Amino acid sequence: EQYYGTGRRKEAVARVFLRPGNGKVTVNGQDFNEYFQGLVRAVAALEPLRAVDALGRFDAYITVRGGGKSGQIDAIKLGIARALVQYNPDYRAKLKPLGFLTRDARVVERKKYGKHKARRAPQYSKR
Amino acid sequence: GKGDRRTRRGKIWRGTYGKYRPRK
Amino acid sequence: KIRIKLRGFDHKTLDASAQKIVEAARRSGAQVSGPIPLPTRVRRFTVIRGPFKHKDSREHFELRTHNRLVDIINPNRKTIEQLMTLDLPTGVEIEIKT
Amino acid sequence: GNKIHPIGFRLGITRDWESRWYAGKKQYRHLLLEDQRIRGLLEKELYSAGLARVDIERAADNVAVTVHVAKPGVVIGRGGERIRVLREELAKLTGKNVALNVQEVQNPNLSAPLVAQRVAEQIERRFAVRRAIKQAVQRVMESGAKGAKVIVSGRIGGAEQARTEWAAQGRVPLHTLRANIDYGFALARTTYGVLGVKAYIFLGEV
Amino acid sequence: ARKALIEKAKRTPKFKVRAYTRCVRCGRARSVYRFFGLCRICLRELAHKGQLPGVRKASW
Amino acid sequence: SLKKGVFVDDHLLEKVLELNAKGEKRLIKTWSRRSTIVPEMVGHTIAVYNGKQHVPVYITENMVGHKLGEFAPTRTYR
RNA sequence: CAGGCCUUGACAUGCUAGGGAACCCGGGUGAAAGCCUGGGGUGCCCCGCGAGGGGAGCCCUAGCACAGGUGCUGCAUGGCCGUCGUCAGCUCGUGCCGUGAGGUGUUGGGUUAAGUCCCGCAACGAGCGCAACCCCCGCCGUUAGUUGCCAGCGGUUCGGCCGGGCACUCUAACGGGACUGCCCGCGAAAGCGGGAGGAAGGAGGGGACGACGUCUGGUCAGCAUGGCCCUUACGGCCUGGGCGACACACGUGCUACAAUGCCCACUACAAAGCGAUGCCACCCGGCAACGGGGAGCUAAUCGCAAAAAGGUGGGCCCAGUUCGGAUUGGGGUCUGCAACCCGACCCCAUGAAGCCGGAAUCGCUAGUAAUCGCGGAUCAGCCAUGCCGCGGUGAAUACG
Ligand SMILES: [Mg+2]
Ligand SMILES: [Mg+2]
Ligand SMILES: [Mg+2]
Ligand SMILES: [Mg+2]
Ligand SMILES: [Mg+2]
Ligand SMILES: [Mg+2]
Ligand SMILES: [Mg+2]
Ligand SMILES: [Mg+2]
Ligand SMILES: [Mg+2]
Ligand SMILES: [Mg+2]
Ligand SMILES: [Mg+2]
Ligand SMILES: [Mg+2]
Ligand SMILES: [Mg+2]
Ligand SMILES: [Mg+2]
Ligand SMILES: [Mg+2]
Ligand SMILES: [Mg+2]
Ligand SMILES: [Mg+2]
Ligand SMILES: [Mg+2]
Ligand SMILES: [Mg+2]
Ligand SMILES: [Mg+2]
Ligand SMILES: [Mg+2]
Ligand SMILES: [Mg+2]
Ligand SMILES: [Mg+2]
Ligand SMILES: [Mg+2]
Ligand SMILES: [Mg+2]
Ligand SMILES: [Mg+2]
Ligand SMILES: [Mg+2]
Ligand SMILES: [Mg+2]
Ligand SMILES: [Mg+2]
Ligand SMILES: [Mg+2]
Ligand SMILES: [Mg+2]
Ligand SMILES: [Mg+2]
Ligand SMILES: [Mg+2]
Ligand SMILES: [Mg+2]
Ligand SMILES: [Mg+2]
Ligand SMILES: [Mg+2]
Ligand SMILES: [Zn+2]
Repeated sequence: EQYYGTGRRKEAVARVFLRPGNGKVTVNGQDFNEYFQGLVRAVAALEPLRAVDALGRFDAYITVRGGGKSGQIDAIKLGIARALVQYNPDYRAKLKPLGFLTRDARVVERKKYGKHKARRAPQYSKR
Repeated sequence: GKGDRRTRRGKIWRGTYGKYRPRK
Repeated sequence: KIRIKLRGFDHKTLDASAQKIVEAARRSGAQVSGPIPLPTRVRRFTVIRGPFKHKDSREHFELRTHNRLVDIINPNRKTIEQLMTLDLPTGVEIEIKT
Repeated sequence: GNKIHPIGFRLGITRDWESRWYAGKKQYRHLLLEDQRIRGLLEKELYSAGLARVDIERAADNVAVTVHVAKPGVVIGRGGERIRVLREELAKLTGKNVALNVQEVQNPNLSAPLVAQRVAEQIERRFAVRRAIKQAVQRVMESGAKGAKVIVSGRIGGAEQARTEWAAQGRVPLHTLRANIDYGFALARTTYGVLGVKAYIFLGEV
Repeated sequence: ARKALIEKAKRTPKFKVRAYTRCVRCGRARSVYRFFGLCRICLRELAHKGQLPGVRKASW
Repeated sequence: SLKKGVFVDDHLLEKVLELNAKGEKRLIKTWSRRSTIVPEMVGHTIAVYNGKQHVPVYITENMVGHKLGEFAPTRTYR
């Protein structure tokens, strides 16, 4: 019945659900290709299914919260993987080989005092 | 630009609200 | 029905003092909702180390205000004796409602 | 000039707040001022006892006021007629029902805040400073310990040229947290200026 | 003139406008806090001793 | 900018109104460079203070919604 | 700074003296400060019918002793901060060499971010530093569930709203994990390069942490403090001015010179904080700033609130323009006794220099730079484009 994976990527938590059937995709109450209209990176989150090859099979029901639309697309791209990895003891041959598993620890770092932007150091006179 | 009061941006940058950026 | 708050500072104590109010709240009758740790409000403030002019290398501190909630389902005259008279907060603070 | 304060540093772990209680934004600046003027008075009329700390706790109207000392002989009084007058004082300003616990010092030669005062005294008393240190240090090892470091500021000996007196023995991992090092500082008001004393008592490891 | 001030500050009879702050410990008018009641100088000082409840060398 | 009041200090009108009595002389000093000019107060040259002395400034309708301060120069070398 | 005033003083301590003594309400003159003045009469200790008389605090006058000074000295000082630099260093005890200053240790061989480790050696050990002990983001897990969800069946006025549920998410408290223990390659070792499993390797990536000493560094104006200097003023109050001056030069900044753009309507995705005469929903008034009403909140359970860039479609058409908003005129609003000097917003009208900047010169190695919006402190208000934080989008390049 339900197939879930914890979608999380840079202050973005996505809830992935996979129901066999058509292929319809939903997020926080909207059609995938509608909630992400404009973002040419949208069709990237579904890329995991496109290599398992098994797209026309899971009516995925997601709900991502927190972060940025793109960040969300990342959280999702991990859920769609973490979710279906569960219901396929053999589908491990992709989440490890085709690097689809990493929280991307890559995240914004604290702004140190005396550095306009956590690193960009102020100007300089000397004279 | 962020410097024109009579503009959405300008008003925003200034942190204010008004005829060019009302409260809904 | 009766609600109880738990602020304070050292989450090392507050945790215990709260936890106590359950192992002792069950013995007094009605069941209770396990010590629920709600979010922490924080007080951060920066200061310029030097007492003069050195806007850099300054130094800021924190003041973690831990909060903690727990609640009894049914108000037994039993529990009352305990809670009301078992006032044992070293540096804790508790508010009660309904 | 750098080096952090081994207290505020250790603060989190090892050493706990010398004043521990709680209060909201409404009133906190008050229970601090209070907690302050309290210690303010205690450090005064009680020095002759050499107190090396003043914990303080609360809840509501109640106050710990716990005073650690090395020479209680003057804390309580003759049979008990000193402390009696102190509770009065603490109350004479504290519109609260402040209590007043007290303890002793299993060894003053392991109480930095004292080693300092002891030294701070000697200088103020024209003693020879090098010795007063080379000596005050040993006195801390002789009485069982693992770390002792004393430091005196400039003006040693009325020298128009302010120097600095160093002196320590054993180990003192000022950067190491599992240190439990007692840090103490004392003044000195010599007619020819002012002195400062640092006391480092590295005690139990881990 | 920093003595007469601390007192002058305490008094308040005139227009609430002029009612201004000032460090509790040291007679300092600049960089005070609506909390602590201390000045940056003072605060950090007490802070290091521990006489400032729940206050801890921040870390994140 | 005052749209309900006129913040024009009282020891002025007070001394201006009593002077309004049949209208006599005029020499009148003050430190209210902070108050406003009142209509009909023309002919009443009011020396205003600036921190140094009192500028013997005449006053006429041309100038009204102004402050006696605008009329007093605070700094030197204008 | 100018002007008008006050002296044991705006504040500490102690003592002497007849009066009155706690306290509360005014008035006159004045710019205020200040000076001058007019009104009820008191629980206390106690002889005492009572009147009244003695009198302990506190207060008012007088006088005495003293206060006070951001006045000088940071080369008289404490404290604390800045710098070489988190750089790999600096030293000590004993032995030994040397007339001695001083060596040796700590020179040499390999390695490392490292005085990191190893092996050598008249050295044998040690201390302060390095590292580690500490917190955070990370993987997973247990306890706890008024954040959360058709997640499962559910009733539902069609919003997690109600019943109800800890599975998610989350909040916050305690744990496992990673130790060169595996395999191959080189070696005397330490240990280097390669590879798998793993969320993560060989310190995993950021914080906190900054040795002996150096700059006669900084600060007597935060504070402390020795010496010096002032006392009807080098002290104190007050109203007004000033620190906001402007022919000029520099530092750091912000907005720009535009179509990878600007404008306008609509529609989304944050994090982190904050709130009692405080943040304001929601109404009505106004083009608006804002103003009359008024719900909720002791605040994971109401508000600040809208994220912006983005996405949609609509308008400009390469023009100093619908680029850019300086300047100034007119009309207003809010805090405050008070916006002339000198506040911040608003609206109309003005639309300045600027079409990418000489010689020079700065920052940054990845969630960084660049770019967009947000919170907070201080604080009535604010000159904040500053600072300290948060998150969104998200690169180029590193032969050497
Ligand atoms: Mg960013
Ligand atoms: Mg600089
Ligand atoms: Mg424009
Ligand atoms: Mg002398
Ligand atoms: Mg003066
Ligand atoms: Mg003010
Ligand atoms: Mg006096
Ligand atoms: Mg100094
Ligand atoms: Mg000098
Ligand atoms: Mg030797
Ligand atoms: Mg010899
Ligand atoms: Mg030697
Ligand atoms: Mg070493
Ligand atoms: Mg080998
Ligand atoms: Mg680390
Ligand atoms: Mg110098
Ligand atoms: Mg001073
Ligand atoms: Mg003035
Ligand atoms: Mg001014
Ligand atoms: Mg200035
Ligand atoms: Mg100006
Ligand atoms: Mg929305
Ligand atoms: Mg924030
Ligand atoms: Mg929050
Ligand atoms: Mg309406
Ligand atoms: Mg109102
Ligand atoms: Mg209202
Ligand atoms: Mg303008
Ligand atoms: Mg350019
Ligand atoms: Mg060029
Ligand atoms: Mg050149
Ligand atoms: Mg770099
Ligand atoms: Mg801001
Ligand atoms: Mg403000
Ligand atoms: Mg301005
Ligand atoms: Mg600034
Ligand atoms: Zn202070």
